[PDB]
Amino acid sequence: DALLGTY
Amino acid sequence: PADQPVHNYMIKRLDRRSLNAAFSIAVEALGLISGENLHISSAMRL
Repeated sequence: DALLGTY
Repeated sequence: PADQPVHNYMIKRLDRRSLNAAFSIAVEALGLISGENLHISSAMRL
């Protein structure tokens, strides 16, 4: 999808 | 006396015709390729 990153 | 070698002058004309092709892209999609960046959290998108 539109995953930016993981925190 | 009716041989009298003949002479002909034919003429032709051009015919018009085109040939097309389509292509598309999104608007922000292009915007990403503009900036020169070395991360800045947009690689996977870039």
